[PDB]
Amino acid sequence: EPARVRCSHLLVKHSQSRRPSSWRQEQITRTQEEALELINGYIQKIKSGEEDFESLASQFSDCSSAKARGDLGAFSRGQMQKPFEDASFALRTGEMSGPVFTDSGIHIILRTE
Ligand SMILES: O=C(N[C@H](Cc1nc2ccc(F)cc2[nH]1)C(=O)O)c1ccc2ccccc2c1
Repeated sequence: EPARVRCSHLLVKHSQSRRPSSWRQEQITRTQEEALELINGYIQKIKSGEEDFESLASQFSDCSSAKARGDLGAFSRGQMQKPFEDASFALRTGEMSGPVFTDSGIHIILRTE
């Protein structure tokens, strides 16, 4: 395991998220169910090749990292929310996670380094 990994992510918030607002929406109104539907729709499009992970993150991620095409840069353990950390360190470089749940909402993660 490396000391740090570098990942990109696409976050879909919902009305029960810790901070239910984003750069793209003043108030997050969608349900948890709708957020998971959106995440699964993105996974299917990335798997078929219909959509690019970083291109989707740049315009649809509820995280301010959308401006960096989803890039969070490098992080060690003990920094990010634990389920996000565990999912990130379990990926190989160039691998994408399935849905990941944190207090911020639902994420898809792409490990880059
Ligand atoms: O907290 C941030 N944005 C939060 C959403 C969020 N991003 C997350 C990433 C990992 C995780 F475990 C939980 C998350 N909740 C926000 O914009 O409300 C955030 C964190 C680190 C960043 C690093 C680089 C660029 C933007 C960042 C935004």
